[PDB]
Amino acid sequence: AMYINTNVPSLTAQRYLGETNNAVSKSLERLSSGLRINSASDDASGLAI
Amino acid sequence: AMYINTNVPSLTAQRYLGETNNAVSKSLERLSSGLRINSASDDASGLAI
Amino acid sequence: SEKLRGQISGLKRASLNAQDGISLLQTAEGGLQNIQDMLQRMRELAVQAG
Amino acid sequence: LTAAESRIRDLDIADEMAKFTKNQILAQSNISMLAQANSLPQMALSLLG
Amino acid sequence: LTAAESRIRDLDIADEMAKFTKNQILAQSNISMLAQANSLPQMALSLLG
Amino acid sequence: LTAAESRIRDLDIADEMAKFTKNQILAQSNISMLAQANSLPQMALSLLG
Repeated sequence: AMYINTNVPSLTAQRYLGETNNAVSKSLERLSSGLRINSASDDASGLAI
Repeated sequence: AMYINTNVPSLTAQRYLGETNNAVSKSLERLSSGLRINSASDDASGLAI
Repeated sequence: SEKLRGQISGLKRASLNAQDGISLLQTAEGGLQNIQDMLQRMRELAVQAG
Repeated sequence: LTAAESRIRDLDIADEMAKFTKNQILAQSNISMLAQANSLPQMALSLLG
Repeated sequence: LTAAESRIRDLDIADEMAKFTKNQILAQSNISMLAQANSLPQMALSLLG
Repeated sequence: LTAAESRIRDLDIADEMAKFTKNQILAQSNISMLAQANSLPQMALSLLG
């Protein structure tokens, strides 16, 4: 059954592209910094040590 | 025999088109996701492993 | 003719009800998947300590 | 939810187009039979006397 | 174990591509045949009338 | 603050493209149906008499 106004695969692909791009940005940040931890959220216990 | 409002071949074509569209949608979802199983219904035994 | 018409109408209504049913289970499995994703991170940070 | 909701928006274009064509075909037969029926009565009677 | 787990990740992309291509080819044939099936019989009958 | 502020500049280009294609493809159907609607009325009554 064909429809119109029903482009769901576009939505799913957009979502997955979102996760891919966010992961790419995070890895870019990490390698450019050259530090494991960065920020304060990646690990909760390494900061104090 | 020629009738009016007996378009059975139209119904057959519509059915086959429906299954074809469903197959296309599932294949597109799978290859965009890059995963075999996805969801919870493709395989019932691989999820726990 | 009347009996066949009634059966056709009933079959169409059941066909609609089927998809009406399937949508709800799709929503439920999405929610369960999110919960399952959270639980494993909990277990990982659990094995962290000790 | 946006997938579920957009299942009561429009039918397949195929069956609607089929119904459109079928009614279009049948209306012309209706009109032609109306014309012939209108021409029928008095023409076949005025020669009685 | 990471080698073992990455055996249910996704199919070798070639076969999924082949499935996509075949289904995409078959859908258009379905659509064309549906169009001709809609076209033929009612026009033939209207010609008869 | 430059990260926070430019979260309110523009959407992803993907959904804008999707809506554009959707509306552009629906406009042609509107035009065709309007043409047929204008075609039907007087041609169907001219042969009444």
